Amino acid sequence: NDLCFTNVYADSFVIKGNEVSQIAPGQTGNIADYNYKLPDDFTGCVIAW
Amino acid sequence: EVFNATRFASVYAWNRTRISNCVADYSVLYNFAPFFAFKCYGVSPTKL
Ligand SMILES: *[C@@H]1O[C@H](CO)[C@@H](O[C@@H]2O[C@H](CO)[C@@H](O)[C@H](O)[C@@H]2O)[C@H](O)[C@H]1NC(C)=O
Ligand SMILES: *[C@@H]1O[C@H](CO)[C@@H](O)[C@H](O)[C@H]1NC(C)=O
Repeated sequence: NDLCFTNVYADSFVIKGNEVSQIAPGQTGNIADYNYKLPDDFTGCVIAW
Repeated sequence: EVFNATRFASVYAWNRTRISNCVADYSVLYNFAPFFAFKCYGVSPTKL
């Protein structure tokens, strides 16, 4: 709450349990490679509930 | 034949197989297992 950001992006998708661990910069898998690749120099937060 | 086995020996006697004179495409290794931990140390899985 003490930061000022220029643009904020909120990509939302429902996915399995282990693919929650899959999503991270510089990762791999059936989803991380062909469905959703985060940029290595990711500066942000991912959220799973 | 290292992932389709049925009796992966106990840790007290770790079975060790040698892989040579062949071409390795680890996508078969990927699709034969719903992976839980792929911690590689000397080489990164992506460009393997
Ligand atoms: C470790 O597990 C391997 C699974 O592929 C075994 O390889 C097989 O061994 C059988 C004989 O047990 C061969 O007939 C077959 O061609 C294949 O090579 C390997 O033997 C096993 N090693 C030990 C020490 O258990
Ligand atoms: C090899 O794997 C397939 C699919 O997981 C399975 O149906 C088959 O029984 C396995 N073979 C042996 C010898 O365990």
